[PDB]
Amino acid sequence: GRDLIAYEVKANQRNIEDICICCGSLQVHTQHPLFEGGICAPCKDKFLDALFLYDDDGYQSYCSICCSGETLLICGNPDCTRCYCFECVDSLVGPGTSGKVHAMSNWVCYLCLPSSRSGLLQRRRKWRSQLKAFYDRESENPLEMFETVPVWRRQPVRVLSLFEDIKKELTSLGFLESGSDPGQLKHVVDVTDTVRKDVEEWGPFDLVYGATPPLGHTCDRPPSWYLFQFHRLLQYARPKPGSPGPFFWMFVDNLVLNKEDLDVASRFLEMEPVTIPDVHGGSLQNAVRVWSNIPAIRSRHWALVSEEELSLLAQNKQSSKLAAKWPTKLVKNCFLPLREYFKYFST
Amino acid sequence: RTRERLVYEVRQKCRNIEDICISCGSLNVTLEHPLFVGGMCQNCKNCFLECAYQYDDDGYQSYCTICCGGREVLMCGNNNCCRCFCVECVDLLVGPGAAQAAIKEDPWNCYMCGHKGTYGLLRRREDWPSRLQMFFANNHDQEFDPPKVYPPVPAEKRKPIRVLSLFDGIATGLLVLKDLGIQVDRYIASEVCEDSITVGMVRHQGKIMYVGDVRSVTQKHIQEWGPFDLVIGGSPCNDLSIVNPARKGLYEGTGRLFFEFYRLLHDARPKEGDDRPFFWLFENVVAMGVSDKRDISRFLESNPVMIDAKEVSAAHRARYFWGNLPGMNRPLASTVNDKLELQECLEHGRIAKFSKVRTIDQHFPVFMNEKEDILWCTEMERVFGFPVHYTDVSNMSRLARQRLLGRSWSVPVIRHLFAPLKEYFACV
Amino acid sequence: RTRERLVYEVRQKCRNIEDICISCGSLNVTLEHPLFVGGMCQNCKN
Ligand SMILES: Nc1ncnc2c1ncn2[C@@H]1O[C@H](CSCC[C@H](N)C(=O)O)[C@@H](O)[C@H]1O
Ligand SMILES: [Zn+2]
Ligand SMILES: [Zn+2]
Ligand SMILES: [Zn+2]
Ligand SMILES: [Zn+2]
Ligand SMILES: [Zn+2]
Ligand SMILES: [Zn+2]
Ligand SMILES: [Zn+2]
Repeated sequence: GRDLIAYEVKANQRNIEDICICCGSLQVHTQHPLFEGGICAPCKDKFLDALFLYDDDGYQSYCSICCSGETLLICGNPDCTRCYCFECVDSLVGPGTSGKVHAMSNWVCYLCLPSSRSGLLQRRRKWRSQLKAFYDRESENPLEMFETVPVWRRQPVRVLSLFEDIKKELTSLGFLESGSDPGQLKHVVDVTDTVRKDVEEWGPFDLVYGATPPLGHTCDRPPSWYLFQFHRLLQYARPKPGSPGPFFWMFVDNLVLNKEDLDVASRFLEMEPVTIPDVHGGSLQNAVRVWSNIPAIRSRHWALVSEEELSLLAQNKQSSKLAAKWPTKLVKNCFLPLREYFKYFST
Repeated sequence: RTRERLVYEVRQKCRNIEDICISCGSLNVTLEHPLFVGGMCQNCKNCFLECAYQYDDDGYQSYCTICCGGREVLMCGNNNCCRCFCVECVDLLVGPGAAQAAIKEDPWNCYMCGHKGTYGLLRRREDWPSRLQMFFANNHDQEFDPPKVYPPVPAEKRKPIRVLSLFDGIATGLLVLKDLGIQVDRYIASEVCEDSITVGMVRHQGKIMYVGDVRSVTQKHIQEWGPFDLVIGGSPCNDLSIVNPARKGLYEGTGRLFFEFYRLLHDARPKEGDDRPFFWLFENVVAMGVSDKRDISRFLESNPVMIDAKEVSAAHRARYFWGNLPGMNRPLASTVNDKLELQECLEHGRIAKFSKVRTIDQHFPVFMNEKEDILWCTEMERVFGFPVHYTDVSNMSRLARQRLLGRSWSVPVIRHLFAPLKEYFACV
Repeated sequence: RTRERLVYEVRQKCRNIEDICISCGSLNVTLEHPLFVGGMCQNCKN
């Protein structure tokens, strides 16, 4: 009972930490990370699932407190993706607040501004850290996971992109500047002569990207060679040990290296490939295999797409007379969580 | 053909022979040819790096010595010489009528073995072994920084060495460490072939903690098996060499396994700021591709050192060594225990015609009792400097056991490399 | 159960058998087991 808590806390003088704010359950597995209160075990699982899930346009997919995508309130800060739901705002903040908020249309959310008086819902201090610690202790098999950066503490992102220029993509994601002459991305075609001294001369980097080519071969050098060159220059672009700043890396395959070379690649990048298809009408138009550390890269995986169907796709697309196009839209949305880590701007 | 026109122009004293690449007739002269007189373009340098130490099943060279190509080659009749001179180069440097008349000469010596030494258009440059040694220091196309030199730890503070040996084989690395008297805390060795496992188990008395395949080993394994002080390894050269008749690829199979060594090297390397002494040795064979060699040098971030075992042992075992072991460059010294003649490595009752051996016409090197015979397996152990009867552990065939011995590192070479590690780790 | 998961992790060569108590799977390894290979916690000693 979401509505009952307003009696339970006020009349029964009961701590918010003893009840689940996300649904109204009285048995809590732990406390809620972002806001003051407990949280029960299915809601904990639901939260961890939805955690870094965003939408295609840019904003967070589910309701930041309870992870309800059914109803959504968009915050009016260009540097805040946090979207809410009505049931929470009236349940936790008093009986007629979500409609007023909806009628404002210039409403900063709780995490944006706390200055506004709140009925019951209190914002936890330091909550970025609390979120990280929550994921650490509460996720089964936790992963490479970095604390979310406060918005004023968000610097522009330094990208190395090997064998494929991502300037166009990430600029369209507002991550890179259209008005700058000093480029904030360093595209390299040929890495063959490159030394560790050279990658260090080019500056430190925040994001490293590298991808195998599509089926129309620009060169005959085998698809394993790109993977291994990526691994090397990746080990070069790693930040000096002791660095708290967030370093990421993302390798992409356009179905061009076989299962044997794929097994080798899975070993060397120390996780299993994430397949991200293009399905139109139910039909598999295209697909791409990824390795990266980027948050919620692994929950985009589609275990429905079998390996035999990908072999059939590779055979059908090799035998066509069409020139090969980079599948921009498949890996485009796989950079959205870096919004919460790095400086955005879009005119 | 353009080659031949250019040499025609040279014999008129209109062009210097040193201003023309004698291998392929290119005008892009950057280098001088190391053995003979003439220039040397860079494509012919890459072809010379790949092809010079390639030998057929015959035991003689796969291609011509001059141009590393050619059409039909002329094999040398001198003893222990394996060089070949193709007909097209002898049409130039000796004359268009002297190749045909030199074929008719039944005791025919080649021009590196010619007792006279000087000829009309071709003359042999004098310090050619010195220039052959300098030719691999001439490989500065891959320019890198020198390996970081760590200051020596005092003798009272030294500890037993810990070795991660990938592609162990018959445990040559641990054996050479025990020959030097270095205390070995532990010796982790990944290996797949059962026979080599068994050789190491018996000869090193269960000390080696054996593992499975190199590919299965994760970074978690590397961390949990203690900090490693010395990581050693060598890629398979069965498929990588031109000696195997079945060369379907070049860096299928073997290439993958090099990257397994690369990965576990980065897993076993201490962090920046951790200044503890750490060392690593990779080994490969010289008859390899240039772009292959480049990719290896670039991944391992170092200039290779070629080391031929002829300087110390009774075989022609020229191998590349990448690494950071101190004094990897310094010249090889052969102790009195090492046998520089083949005849000393033979059994009693046997007399060798050769002084050095080529193990993969004269395919079988030994004249015993007026009969041609293979080296015995225990002699092949003696040729590489192994202890006597080193591989007679299990009931294995002679062909398999010879094949098990022929892949192995040369023991006095690896002693020469591992010797300055005594300065860093404890002794027995 | 937990000790069976532990031994599973040992046969993958991610953990030594001498760093675990083979009797009950305790991580509090003070002693070595006298007869066989493995550690030994104090409760298992008693
Ligand atoms: N995947 C693999 N893992 C471990 N060893 C392998 C392997 N594939 C091949 N090998 C073995 O590694 C060796 C290649 S070279 C071995 C030379 C070794 N230094 C010695 O002195 O014996 C061969 O014995 C080969 O059988
Ligand atoms: Zn709940
Ligand atoms: Zn909600
Ligand atoms: Zn907001
Ligand atoms: Zn040339
Ligand atoms: Zn020739
Ligand atoms: Zn000769
Ligand atoms: Zn116990």
